[PDB]
Amino acid sequence: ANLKQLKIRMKAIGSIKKITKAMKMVAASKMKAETSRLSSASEQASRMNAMENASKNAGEILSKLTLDYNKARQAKITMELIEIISGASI
Amino acid sequence: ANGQVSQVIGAVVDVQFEGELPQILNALEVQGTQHRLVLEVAQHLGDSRVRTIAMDSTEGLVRGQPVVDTGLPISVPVGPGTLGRIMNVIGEPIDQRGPIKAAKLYPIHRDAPSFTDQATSAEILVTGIKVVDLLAPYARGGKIGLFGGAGVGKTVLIQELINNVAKHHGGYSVFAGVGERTREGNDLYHEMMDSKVISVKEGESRCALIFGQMNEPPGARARVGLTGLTVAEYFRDEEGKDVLLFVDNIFRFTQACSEVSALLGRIPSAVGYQPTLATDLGALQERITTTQKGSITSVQAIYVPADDLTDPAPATTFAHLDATTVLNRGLTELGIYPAVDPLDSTSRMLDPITIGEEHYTVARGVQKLLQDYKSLQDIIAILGVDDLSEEDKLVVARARKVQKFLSQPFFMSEVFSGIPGRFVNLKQNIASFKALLEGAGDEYPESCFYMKGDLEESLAAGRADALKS
Amino acid sequence: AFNTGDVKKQLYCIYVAVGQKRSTIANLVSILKQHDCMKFTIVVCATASDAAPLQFLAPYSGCAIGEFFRDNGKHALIIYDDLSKQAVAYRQMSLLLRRPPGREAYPGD
Amino acid sequence: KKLSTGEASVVLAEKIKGITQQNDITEYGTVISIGDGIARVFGLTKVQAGEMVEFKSGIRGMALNLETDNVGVVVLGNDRDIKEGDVVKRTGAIVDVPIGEAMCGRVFDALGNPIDGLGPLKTTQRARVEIKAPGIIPRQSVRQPMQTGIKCVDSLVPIGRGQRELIIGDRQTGKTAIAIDTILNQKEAFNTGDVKKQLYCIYVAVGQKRSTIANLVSILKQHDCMKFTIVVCATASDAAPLQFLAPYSGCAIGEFFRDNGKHALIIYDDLSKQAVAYRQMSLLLRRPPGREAYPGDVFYLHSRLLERAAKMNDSLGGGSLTALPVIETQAGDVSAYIPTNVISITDGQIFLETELFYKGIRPAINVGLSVSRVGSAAQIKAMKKIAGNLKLTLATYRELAAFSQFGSDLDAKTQQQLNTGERLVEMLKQNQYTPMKVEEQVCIIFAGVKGFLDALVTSEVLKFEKKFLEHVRTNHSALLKRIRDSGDLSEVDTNELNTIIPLFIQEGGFKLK
Amino acid sequence: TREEEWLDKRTKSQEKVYFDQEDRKAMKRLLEKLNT
Ligand SMILES: Nc1ncnc2c1ncn2[C@@H]1O[C@H](COP(=O)(O)OP(=O)(O)OP(=O)(O)O)[C@@H](O)[C@H]1O
Ligand SMILES: [Mg+2]
Repeated sequence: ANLKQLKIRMKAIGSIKKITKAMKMVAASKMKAETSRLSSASEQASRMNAMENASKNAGEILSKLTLDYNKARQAKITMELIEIISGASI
Repeated sequence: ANGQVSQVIGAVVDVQFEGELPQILNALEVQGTQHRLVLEVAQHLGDSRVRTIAMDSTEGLVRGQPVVDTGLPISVPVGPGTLGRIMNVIGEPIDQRGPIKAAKLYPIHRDAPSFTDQATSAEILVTGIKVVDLLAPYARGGKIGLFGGAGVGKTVLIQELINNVAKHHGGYSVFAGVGERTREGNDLYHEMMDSKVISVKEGESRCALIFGQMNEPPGARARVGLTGLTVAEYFRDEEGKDVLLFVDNIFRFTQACSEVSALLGRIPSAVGYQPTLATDLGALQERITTTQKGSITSVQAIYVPADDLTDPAPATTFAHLDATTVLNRGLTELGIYPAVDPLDSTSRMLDPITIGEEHYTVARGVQKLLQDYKSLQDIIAILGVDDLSEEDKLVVARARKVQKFLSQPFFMSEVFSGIPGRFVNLKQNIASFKALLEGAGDEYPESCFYMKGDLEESLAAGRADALKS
Repeated sequence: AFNTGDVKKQLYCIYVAVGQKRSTIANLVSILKQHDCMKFTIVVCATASDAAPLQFLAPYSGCAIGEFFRDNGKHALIIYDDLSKQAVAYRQMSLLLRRPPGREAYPGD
Repeated sequence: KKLSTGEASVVLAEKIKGITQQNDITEYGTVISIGDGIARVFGLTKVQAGEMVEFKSGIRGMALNLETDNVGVVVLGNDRDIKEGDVVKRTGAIVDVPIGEAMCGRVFDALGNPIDGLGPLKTTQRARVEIKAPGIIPRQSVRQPMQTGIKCVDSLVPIGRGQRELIIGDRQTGKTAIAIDTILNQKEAFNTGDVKKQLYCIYVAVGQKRSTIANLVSILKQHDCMKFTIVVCATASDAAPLQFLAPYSGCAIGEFFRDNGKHALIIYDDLSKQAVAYRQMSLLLRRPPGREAYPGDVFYLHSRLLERAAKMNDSLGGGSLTALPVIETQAGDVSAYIPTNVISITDGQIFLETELFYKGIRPAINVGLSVSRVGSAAQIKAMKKIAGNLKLTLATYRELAAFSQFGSDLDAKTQQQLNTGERLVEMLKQNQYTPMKVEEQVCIIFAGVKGFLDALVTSEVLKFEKKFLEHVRTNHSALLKRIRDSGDLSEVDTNELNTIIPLFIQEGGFKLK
Repeated sequence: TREEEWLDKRTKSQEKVYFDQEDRKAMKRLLEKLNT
């Protein structure tokens, strides 16, 4: 399915997953500080949990898209090879 | 010499014969070559012509050159004379140690064992490694897939298997290098004769070596695997003992078959492989099994191209694998140097029916305990230790002890590490892990369950530690 | 049903196996013999070592054995261990026949 | 059927006439068809596979397809010269190329003809282009380093003599640059006279324009690194068979040194292009095409070549032939056909990224993917120790780089690791045509792993490198001499180094923080 | 299914807003400075 587009979409999700993972790290640090200081901490806790869930969901989608990219890659090799063989037969 | 070379196309060679023609798969020998050049018959084109694949470089051939029909497929010398000797695909010695002493010469191609002589009720092959015999048992006479990077634990693990199978069992081993880097071959051959796995003195060297170098043309890298397989079949049938067949990554065997098919002009399959992928692979994998006389257990390396498990080659291969042994780099960093991962490694023979209920329960419990610890590690990296309950801390301690326990010293590496190896047996292994899950060792220190053979050894060390203070 | 004799319910069982390991089929028969369920079972084995045409043909041979019971008033249950193996064997024969391959290199038929 | 190319009307007419005159069919041939640089020749029996043949005009050809009724030949030149009906005589000898010492310092064609114009080539003998690689016994373990001069390579991706290391990367990432940098470092031994270290270099150009080759030769003559290097050129204008033979010709020239106990290094540039030339010859011969239209034995083509680079044992002389094949990946995907083959053949690969090249990381070496099988066994005793710690630190830093943009928000002891990794990467950078001796590498890598660089500002790392080397080279010359002779970093030298480095950082004008 | 376009649009929009405000400030400050 136009492996070029799939790879672009795969690259985007990886950046999203990476940025979301980093924010979870930052949220843990900031949540620690507030609990030490102790609603603000609640905001940070929800953010940390939400980023974990988002990075998890992004990872699942990235794995699923990787399967499709490998599937598309095999088909492309097969299709090009068939063209070459059909031309060589005659 | 009633044959002639009609045409030459790279490695492929067509031979014009007179009178009777060589049966397919027979081995033909060219005359007048500087080195022995063998041709494997592939098909009968008609008009008294055959098309064959050369085992060596066809450079310097001439049309009309005489060819001799050996009358049978490639026959390799089998027996204890091959032990400690490097053999070629056509059975020639490449170790410069003189001619091989052979009891008989067996054909590379033969039909797999019948349905009657097949062995039922598959049983474990006790290798001696705690983790393998516990979590990923090796089915006797079954294909095993080894996923391991360059130099993680591979070579030392292979040598340990050979030595342990030689001591506990009466069997030999066979290492077939399918398209291996020649440099690595010298390192392996020299790595042996240093660990004493093979020696020049007769009566020793319980391991044969078949090598098909990358610089060899297709047809050699494709049939070299069958050559090693044949060497092992002799020991199985005649000697009646258990054999261990190591195969350099089977992907290269599959790749070489694909190349000969293309050369022969066969239309390629889905992703460029030959149409006979399943059959070409199934032939070798089926001649490897357990019989009434003995068994051939194969440990073969798996290379996944592009990290695509759904690729035809690894997929058709996994169809045969009974167990998988995954070597992990992280385990090496931690200081544990059996690299095998407990969770990633799997065995199809692991079920409460083939093995006892207690063994299955212990393995599942160990896997669950290790898996829970993995989840908690991701947690503590963010939160910390105090955040954990007391049960979680107990689980961490228990899991670290088990993980450290999974390691054990090997005889082959004792000179290097200075600690002698341990051939842990199956029964004591299961008993030790069951007791550990009960908590018999929670009081002792973690550093005690490291490179220890059996639980008793670790317990004795722990009591000694208590005495020190 | 075979024990009690309730013919109306009893149905014979056919187990075709394409591209299956020989050892797997042997162990399967042993289990079937252990439970004394082999007296009414049939096994048509075309292992991986067997040539592709045999794999391609086994399912049809098994189905014919079943049509016997079907046409004679009896009930038969036929199992086809993976048909994907049969398709691979048929694809092999076709490609070797120089026929044009489709998507995933499978013949049109 | 359809027809047979051997059933030409002229040949058939002779049979119908009944006159059995073949004008010495053996050792003589008549051209039947010519197209795309491939000539089919009827007759010419008794011609060996891979043999040279002479056409009526004078151009040579290679008999690659020995068919029943004809011979498919690839012409080694322009196809316009010879036409149908021409006579072909077999030379009687397989293709061979001259070898010797008198070749070093000369540019050659694929067949050994000097194109530089400096004069006639005077050599003793010639060697066959195609022969079998050494066995398993003649070989010996790779225990000797091949100092490229590149800090990153010599430290993290060591190359031992007799090793096959693959320089793989996308276009314009600095692959040819690494090859030339290696050649320059090897010049100190020839100038000094350390026969043990002398490494003759061989550069094979495949599918490259003659302009860049002239520039390449000028650089070598400028740096004087010529007179011990050999350039084999199969340019884009040269026929495909020449681009296919050049690597084998170069490998034979290197085997001369290897057999005689000398050490030689051979670089194949645009090795992937050689496969393209072979594919052309194969497709025009109507051989069955495989994936990406490459023949089935493309892999073989490369194996039999690369496997000829080996470290011969002390009995044969101890010589060695180190290879450095180059590969150009289109989209940075090594899952292609030719990359996978050459990766499976070679020991390790140096993977070059273009994004890193943009970010200012030159050489743009991705140490994550780059790996060497030989490993520490090649490095000198001094490097192995510090190099291990260096690899670990870079691995942790690449893992942490995902949080680089979040620096102040993250806690301490992690941002510190990030800062340390930056100093190291800046230290690993290097200019073009500036190879470093191994002793100087040890001092710099030592300053980096110990952590002294964390004081300086990243922008000043390179200034410290050059400036500190000048001071050590000037004052502490015995220290470097020991590292060079002994080959190991003794404890005393370690303490001496550990004391002067921070002292230099203070007295140095460069700021710190 | 296009996440890359979403990021690109997000990036462009936020940059434009922030730097449009900066352009306002820069014109005012230089004008104040040019008048004297
Ligand atoms: N260490 C370096 N530092 C700075 N610039 C460099 C460095 N190495 C290479 N460059 C530049 O990067 C470009 C590539 O040089 P080079 O030809 O050696 O690589 P290449 O990949 O082989 O190119 P090509 O694809 O044309 O063969 C050149 O512009 C070079 O000047
Ligand atoms: Mg270049």
